[PDB]
Amino acid sequence: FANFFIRGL
Amino acid sequence: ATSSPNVQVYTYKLIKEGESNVLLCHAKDFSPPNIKLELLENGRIIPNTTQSDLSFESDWSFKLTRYVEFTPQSGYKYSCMVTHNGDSKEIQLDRY
Amino acid sequence: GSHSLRYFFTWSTAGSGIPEFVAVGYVDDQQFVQYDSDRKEMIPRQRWVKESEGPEYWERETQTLRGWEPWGKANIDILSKRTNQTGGIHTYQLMCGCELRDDGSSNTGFVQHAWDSTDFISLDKDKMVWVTPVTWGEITKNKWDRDMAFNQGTKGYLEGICIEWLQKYLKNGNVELRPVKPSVTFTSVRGNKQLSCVATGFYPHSIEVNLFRDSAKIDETESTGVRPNHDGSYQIHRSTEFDPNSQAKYSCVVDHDGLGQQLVVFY
Repeated sequence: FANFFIRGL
Repeated sequence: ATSSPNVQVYTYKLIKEGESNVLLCHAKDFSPPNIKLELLENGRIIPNTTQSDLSFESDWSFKLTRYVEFTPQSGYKYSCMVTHNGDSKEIQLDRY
Repeated sequence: GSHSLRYFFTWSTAGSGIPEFVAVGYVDDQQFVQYDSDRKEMIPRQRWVKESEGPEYWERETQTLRGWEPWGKANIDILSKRTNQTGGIHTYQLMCGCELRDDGSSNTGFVQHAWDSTDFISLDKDKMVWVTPVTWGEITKNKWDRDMAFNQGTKGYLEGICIEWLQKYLKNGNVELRPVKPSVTFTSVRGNKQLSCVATGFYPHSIEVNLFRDSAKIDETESTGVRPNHDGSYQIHRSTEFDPNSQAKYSCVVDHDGLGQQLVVFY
C-alpha cells in the first residue's frame, strides 16, 4: 500500500 | 553528484558446456540512472533479454540487472556493453 | 524476525532509455509491485499479490502513483530553479517505508527525499519535524513543518497504514516470503590456482560467508559481494589463493537465516 500523502515543494 | 557504475557479468550457476544457464549483467553504485545494458554474444547483441525495474540503495546510488536464459557453447565468448552518461565500456564474462 | 514494507520512487529528466517515472514496492527483499510513466498502472511483480488483491486494490494503487507521477517532474523544474541549474540530466528520488519488529521492539518508519542522488529532505518522526542538510530545502522545510495535516497524515501512514498492510502481505505471501537456503559449492578453480566458495539461490540477500584454513580464519580473501540472480534470489563468490598439494584442510562456513544452523563445507 503506497504512501499517498503528497504536498508541493 | 554522478558516479560511474560498478559492473559485474556472471552466470546463475557454474558453467557447463551444453547446460542451460542464466547470463547476468549487474550494474551498481551509479548515478544518474541514464544507463544502458546490452548483453553480447561474440560482440553481437543477444535478443529477448529481461531487465529489472530501476531501484536504488540508501546512499541513493542506482542498481540494474539484465539477464537472459542461455546455453553456453564450447567456443562462444560473452560480454556486457554498458553505456552510462556519454561513456561506453565493455565487461567480459569472467570464467572459472 | 524483522519485516519491512518499502517503496522507491525515481523521477528522471525527459531523456534516453529510462521512463520519466518508475516506482517499485518491496516486502522485505522481494519486489512485489511496479509502476512506470509509460504504462501508467500499478502492476504485480509477484503472483501472491496478484492472487490476493482484488480490482479495488489495483485501482487505488494506480491512482496514488498517478498523483506521484507529475509531482516529481514538477520537482525537477522547481529544484533546478532553486540551484540555478538550467538543463542537463536530473533526478528526484523518494524512499519511504516501515519496519515491523517482534524481537523487542519499537516499530520504525522513514520518508527520505533526494535531489540528484543527494540528501534533500527527510522526516524526523519523533520530533515530527523535517530536516534538510541543504539551503535549497529550507524553503520546503518551512512550508512542510507548518503543514499539520500533511505531517500527521504521513506519520499515520508510516506507523499505522504501512504496518497494517505489511502484516496482510506477510499472511498472503507467507510461503513466497520465506527464506530460502543457499546451495553452496567449494571447489578448486582457475586451474587449481584459487579455491572458491560460491553460494547461490538464497533469499533474502543478507549473508555471512567465511573461509578457514585448518581451523584458522582466512583474511586477505576475495569476494564479489552479494549480487542478484534472475529469480529474486542472490549469489556470492568468496575465493582465496591456493595450493593443491598442501596438507592443510580447507572449509567454507556459511550463515544465512534460511539455514538456521551454521553450514560448513570441506574441499
